[PDB]
Amino acid sequence: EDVIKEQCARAKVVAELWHGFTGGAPKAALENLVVEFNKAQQGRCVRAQAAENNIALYLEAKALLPIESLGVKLQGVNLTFLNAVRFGGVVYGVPFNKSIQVLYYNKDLLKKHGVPVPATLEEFVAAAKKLSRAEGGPVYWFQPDASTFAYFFFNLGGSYLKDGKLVLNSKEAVEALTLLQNGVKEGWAKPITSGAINQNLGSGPYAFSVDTSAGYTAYLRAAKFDLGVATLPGRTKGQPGYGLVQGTNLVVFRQASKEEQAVAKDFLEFVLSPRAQAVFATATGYVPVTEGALKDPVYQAYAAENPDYATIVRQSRYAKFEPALAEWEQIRFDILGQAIKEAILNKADPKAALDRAQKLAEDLLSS
Repeated sequence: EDVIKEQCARAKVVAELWHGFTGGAPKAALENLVVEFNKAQQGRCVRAQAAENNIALYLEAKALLPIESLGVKLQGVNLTFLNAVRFGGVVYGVPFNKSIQVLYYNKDLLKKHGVPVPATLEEFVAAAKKLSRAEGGPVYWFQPDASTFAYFFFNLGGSYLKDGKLVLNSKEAVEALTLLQNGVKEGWAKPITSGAINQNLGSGPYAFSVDTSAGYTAYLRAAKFDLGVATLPGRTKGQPGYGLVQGTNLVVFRQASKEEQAVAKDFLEFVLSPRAQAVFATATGYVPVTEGALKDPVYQAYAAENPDYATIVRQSRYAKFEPALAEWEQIRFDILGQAIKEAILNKADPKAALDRAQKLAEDLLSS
């Protein structure tokens, strides 16, 4: 970083790239890339700066440059990972896959009672019931939050937008939240209200959670049992269910010069190269965003030794993004997340809770 400093003082063309990385291995692994690139490019540097907010907020101004207009070729990119940085058909950022929803499970407890890993939503609910009765407590653990909702919503056929408008109270939403509530009422679903699911392990019998791929090593550390990772149960049986994918992006403000744009283009192409993607992913547990990364021997070798990581990557292909609206962080936490809490912990009627949520969301979005 002080190495990025040395490199940008000496340089005459400086391109500013804005990212949403906080700290830890991800920020380190990005800086690493900046350093490597700068060392190949004497006279011009990249400066990686942490952005304050998300891409919908910056795009409401039109504060960002279109990636492809810098001259960046996005062939080899898995296009499904651009869903959230695509606005009116134009790509405004190069994404990173911070996490994928996966099925964490207890291998020893499923074996103990002869229960196959569920491949469908209906086999999952049946497995939850059977193992709950067997162990005398609810074995499907869940945070009552928009992330757990998303999994059930997406795999009962739900979509957040209908003809461009946000709908929190569709029949798919009611059906999802009703499924979770009945899980609690029937003794198979355990709400986790204090700390991460992995911070609650050991308090009683656990069989499964749907939770972020980012929690992998924390699930490993806390599991006093053989930990499994599988793809998400879906409605039909020959493919994984949809999982929430969440993103950190790299973007560039529309002010930058031609010279700066040539540097940013070379940098973003570097970041998208197979070995850059493979080194970043192996260093961080992130999922690469290119098809080329998956054929890079550094990815291939890491995947070969880390079958739980190969499973996280297989899930990544069956990914949905949350809506790309400036207000979405607020709706997800203060409005949708509240209706979910209300239905799950205070026995609110699922329909009446999501109807109140819709009204509050329509109110916030029309201001």
